[PDB]
Parts: sequence; structure tokens; C-alpha cells
Amino acid sequence: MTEYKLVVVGAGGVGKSALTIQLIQNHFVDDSYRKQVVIDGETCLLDILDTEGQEEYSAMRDQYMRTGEGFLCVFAINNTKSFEDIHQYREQIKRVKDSDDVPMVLVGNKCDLAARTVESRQAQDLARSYGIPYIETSAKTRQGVEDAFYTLVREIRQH
Ligand SMILES: Nc1nc2c(ncn2[C@@H]2O[C@H](COP(=O)(O)OP(=O)(O)NP(=O)(O)O)[C@@H](O)[C@H]2O)c(=O)[nH]1
Ligand SMILES: [Mg+2]
Repeated sequence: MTEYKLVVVGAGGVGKSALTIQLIQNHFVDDSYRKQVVIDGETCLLDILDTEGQEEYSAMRDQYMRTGEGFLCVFAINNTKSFEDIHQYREQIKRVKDSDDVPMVLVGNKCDLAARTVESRQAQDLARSYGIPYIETSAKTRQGVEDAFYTLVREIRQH
């Protein structure tokens, strides 16, 4: 069966681990993660690398990242700086993979929260300028969680 190596990147505290744990174990929180799912009738194995938001420079984090086939770029909708940093993570991904066209999905997490600081429209405009999908998610309520990982799989299938 096909294996997709997905990797979740973004600034610290945006919910990368929470999104991974909700998808894999189905509980909001507050190792290595693998799961066998069915996406558009196709049974497949998702292997998720959950990453740290800062790490100076490590050729081993670079090498581990380079193994990924698709990337969730996560910011948090009540963290304006996390949204401003998205560009840096896309640059790192491009660099690590030597490609300007890596399967990618922009993810605005914590959409259960009120008093957001980043409007949907800013992220949509950014994603549509990158030509990648934009999904809003909540690891608490689970809205969007499977949407973002499965959409990223679809970005890989259709690459
Ligand atoms: N309300 C709410 N809180 C969330 C959501 N996702 C994560 N959080 C909270 O935000 C905090 C950070 O989550 P975490 O998953 O650790 O983020 P991270 O990006 O993995 N952090 P790190 O980069 O340091 O590993 C936790 O308290 C977590 O419960 C969400 O969708 N909604
Ligand atoms: Mg984490």
C-alpha cells in the first residue's frame, strides 16, 4: 500500500503536535505517528513527522525533513507573528527539498477560538498566491483536522 510521509511545520505553539495527535489518536491534549486510512477509496499509510518550531541549523533535521513528501505549514489564527513566519517555513521547505513546487497546504489552526488576530482573507490570499490550498482547523473540536491531512495527500497524488 502507498505510504505518504507528511511533515508538520510552523512556529512554536501553533498546534503542530496537537493536530498530529488529534488525527492519529483522536483526542485533544491541552514519538513517531502512523495510521492506515482510506482517502477517496484508496487505503494508504500516513506517516507524520511532527517537528519543532525552531532548531538553529541541523543537517539531521534537514535530512529528516527532506524525507517528507508533503508539508502542512501551520500558523495559529490568534498568533499574528506565526502567520508572518509562514514565508520562512516555505523557504526552508523549498531549500531542503530543492524544489519550488513541493506539495503543501497552508493551515490556520485553533479556529475554535474567538478573538482571532489573522483574518481568513489574509491567509487565503497568501495561499492562492502560492497556489496551495488553505484549510482552517481545530485540534480541539477536530474541525478541519482530517481535511488538512487528506487534502495534503491529494496535493501529493496530483502533483
Ligand atoms: N484552543 C485550542 N488550543 C490549541 C489548539 N491546538 C493547540 N492548542 C494548544 O496550544 C498549545 C500548543 O500546542 P502544541 O501542539 O504543543 O503546539 P506545537 O506547535 O506542537 N508546539 P512546539 O513547536 O513547541 O512543539 C497547547 O496548549 C495546545 O493545547 C487548537 O486547535 N485550539
Ligand atoms: Mg509540538
